[PDB]
Amino acid sequence: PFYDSRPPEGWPKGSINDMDYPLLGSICAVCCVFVAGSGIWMLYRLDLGMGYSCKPYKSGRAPEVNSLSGIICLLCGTMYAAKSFDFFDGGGTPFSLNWYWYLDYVFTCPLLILDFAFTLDLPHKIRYFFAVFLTLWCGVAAFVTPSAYRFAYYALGCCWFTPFALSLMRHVKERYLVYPPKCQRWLFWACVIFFGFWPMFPILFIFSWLGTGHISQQAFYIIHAFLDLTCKSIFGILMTVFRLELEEHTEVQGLPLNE
Amino acid sequence: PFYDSRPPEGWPKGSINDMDYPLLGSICAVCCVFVAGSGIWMLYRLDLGMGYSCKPYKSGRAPEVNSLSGIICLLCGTMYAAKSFDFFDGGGTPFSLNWYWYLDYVFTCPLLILDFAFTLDLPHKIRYFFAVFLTLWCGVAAFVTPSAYRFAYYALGCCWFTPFALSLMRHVKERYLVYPPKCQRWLFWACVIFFGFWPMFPILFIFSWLGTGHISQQAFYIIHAFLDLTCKSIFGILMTVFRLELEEHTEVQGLPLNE
Amino acid sequence: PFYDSRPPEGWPKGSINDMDYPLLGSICAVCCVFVAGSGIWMLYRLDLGMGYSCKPYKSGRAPEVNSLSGIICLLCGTMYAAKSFDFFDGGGTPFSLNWYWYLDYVFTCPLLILDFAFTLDLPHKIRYFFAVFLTLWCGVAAFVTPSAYRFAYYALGCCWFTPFALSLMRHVKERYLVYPPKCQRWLFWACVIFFGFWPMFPILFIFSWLGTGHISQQAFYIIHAFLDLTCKSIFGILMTVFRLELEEHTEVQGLPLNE
Ligand SMILES: *C/C=C(C)/C=C/C=C(C)/C=C/C1=C(C)CCCC1(C)C
Ligand SMILES: *C/C=C(C)/C=C/C=C(C)/C=C/C1=C(C)CCCC1(C)C
Ligand SMILES: *C/C=C(C)/C=C/C=C(C)/C=C/C1=C(C)CCCC1(C)C
Ligand SMILES: [K+]
Ligand SMILES: [K+]
Ligand SMILES: [K+]
Ligand SMILES: [K+]
Ligand SMILES: [K+]
Ligand SMILES: [K+]
Ligand SMILES: [K+]
Ligand SMILES: [K+]
Ligand SMILES: [K+]
Ligand SMILES: [K+]
Ligand SMILES: [K+]
Ligand SMILES: [K+]
Ligand SMILES: [K+]
Ligand SMILES: [K+]
Ligand SMILES: [K+]
Repeated sequence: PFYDSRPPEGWPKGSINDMDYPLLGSICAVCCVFVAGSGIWMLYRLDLGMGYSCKPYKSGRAPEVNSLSGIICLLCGTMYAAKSFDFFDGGGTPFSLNWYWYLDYVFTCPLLILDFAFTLDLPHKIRYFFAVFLTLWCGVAAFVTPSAYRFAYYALGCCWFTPFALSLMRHVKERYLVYPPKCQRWLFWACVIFFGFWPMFPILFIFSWLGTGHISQQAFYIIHAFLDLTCKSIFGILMTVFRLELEEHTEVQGLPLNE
Repeated sequence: PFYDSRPPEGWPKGSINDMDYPLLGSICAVCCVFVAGSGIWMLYRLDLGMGYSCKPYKSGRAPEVNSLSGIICLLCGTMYAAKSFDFFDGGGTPFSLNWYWYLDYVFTCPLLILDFAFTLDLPHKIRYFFAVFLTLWCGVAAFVTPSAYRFAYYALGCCWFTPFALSLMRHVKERYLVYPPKCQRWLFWACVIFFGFWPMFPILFIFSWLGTGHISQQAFYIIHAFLDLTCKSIFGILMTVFRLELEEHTEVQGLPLNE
Repeated sequence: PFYDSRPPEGWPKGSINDMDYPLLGSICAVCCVFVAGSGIWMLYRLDLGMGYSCKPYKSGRAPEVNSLSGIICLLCGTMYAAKSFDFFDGGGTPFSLNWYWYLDYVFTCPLLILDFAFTLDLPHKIRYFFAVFLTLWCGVAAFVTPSAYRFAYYALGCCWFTPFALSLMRHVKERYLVYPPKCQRWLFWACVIFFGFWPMFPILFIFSWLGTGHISQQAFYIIHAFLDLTCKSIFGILMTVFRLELEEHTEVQGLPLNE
């Protein structure tokens, strides 16, 4: 979708693309390594077996949806490797995963909510998937729109995230009482990460360079690198641990849920 | 995928983009509101229960594929909100869902045929999905190609829609005798909308500005807004009512199908 | 995603796009016809019945995943029809499926590995799908990157294909002993095509115009046309024949597998 490119003399001084590119490339490389390693660990732990006792799967293989967390983390890590390649080249690279904001998210976050719904057996998985998909596409549209109508696109996204976040929460509550306290301990932190950091993105939009202008694009890249390290890597680790505790309770010990 | 933009002095007079943009923006906003409200109603009615008696679901949740109609309608409504944003900005907006014809359809219509197949238990759901996908991509290619080879792409699309429409019809007939007359009443109008309005798009191509030149791009936008009002909103409402009648016959009353 | 176009005077002499376009268009048309016909034959044979005796399906329809091979072949054939349209127009066509290398593959090869996993009941189908997806996107990034960092993207792809190919092979071996010798005969040639021709693409990258410079873009197009003739058409035919033999062994004759 690219039309712009880095000028032969470099990015104009004072522009939003006049950024510390070696630093952002190093940060993206570190994030890539961490998130890819976390996803590899989640996949390996899932293949180890059910629960903390590593009870072998009856079919000999893990459920396919259970590998969503590791796949999302590895995909995010490879996206961050591409981002580091783009940043180390000075930005404006033909295959830039940094240029179009939230364009890389339309692959990870719908999958992330799908994994969250599959782990918690949340209803309307397709509805949540498409809600997150449309919210992220509204964000991409707002970030590529140079006029005031971007705040319309933002608002359109806010017309999707506000109900979805209000719906999911309620549904999550209906599941929260079902699970044992040991699994509830990890579910609490997964929900904290979700309902605390997902709302951060729309708030960070307001104070970005296309909002009040308080956060620059470089600071935006750093903040979103930390957010992806939290929203994908740490959230996936917490989902893996919650799944291990649930399998230990229900499959290893044979105990029923509080439903 | 964008390269062109609205010239600083505006669209050249007499060009295909010299269009009544406030009117098209208002039409797109009205279509967005109507289709999004219809999709919200479909999802709410699906969550109400099975059939006209609103019999509660045994699992407590509706089937995931049953929410396809409302999801398609909400996605189309948000696409039309984006279209109204693009039109009210004067067109040629970086995130324009109006520029590339049938590009927005590659998300709605494959899902639409998937929903139709799931509701009627039609065979080869993946085959129909990919047939519609390839037909719409051939249409996008024909609309972005400025040479005569666009009529090749159009022909390629006609090499996909003609068999598919001839196949689906036959398969639909095999299902039409299965359902009771009350459900057949809604199935008749759903099939009327399908086999009447889906062929309209290739016919409208012939008389468009890249065909015979009788229908301008503004008139094309209005006609396709009405078509999406019929093909997505009304067709989804008819699918919801047919599903309600089928659930009343088979689940509420326990009566069997005529198979 | 297009920004470049064929210059009004034509492609500059000596450039990578100064190619024999009538010849490439004819080759692409022949490949389109062959692959589309092969996919049509696979779908028709699948609809005929299970095994060589054409035992009717109990549900009256073939499994949906069983039609993946024919769908992939038909999609590749239509992509090659579009490629022939682009080449016959002189290249640089707005909807060019030839410009961005491996961009058309991100639709066929993830589906190809999905079909291979479904036919052989290979574990971690989603993992293999996403591994191939990310490998192909790394290839697209390497082919659109003009700097040395393309060899980074290539390396990133080599960081995905090398484990996946090493994993799938092992998993394939676990399935190879399960199947009878008659099905093993077709599985051997399917695995030969896979593990011989899939590694060819990264090797062909090294000697292409963005590598050592020994293979031109025209020769690359011809070689990849033959590869798609082998990797999609012949591999799909071998999958269809292996499925027929497996259904004859297990469904027609009722014999069990060697598991
Ligand atoms: C790892 C990345 C994650 C979890 C990204 C999440 C993204 C969102 C919650 C998106 C938020 C937006 C909307 C609420 C509308 C306005 C635009 C966005 C993209 C900031
Ligand atoms: C709500 C939108 C709908 C139902 C769109 C349907 C689209 C088609 C039936 C597409 C038709 C085309 C072909 C038959 C080939 C030539 C190009 C098209 C896109 C006009
Ligand atoms: C019909 C097309 C097929 C089977 C294509 C297969 C593609 C690959 C095995 C891709 C290979 C690549 C990597 C190993 C990384 C470097 C870039 C590629 C695209 C050459
Ligand atoms: K799961
Ligand atoms: K996992
Ligand atoms: K990007
Ligand atoms: K970005
Ligand atoms: K940017
Ligand atoms: K349905
Ligand atoms: K619905
Ligand atoms: K568009
Ligand atoms: K349009
Ligand atoms: K246009
Ligand atoms: K299969
Ligand atoms: K097949
Ligand atoms: K292409
Ligand atoms: K190509
Ligand atoms: K090229």
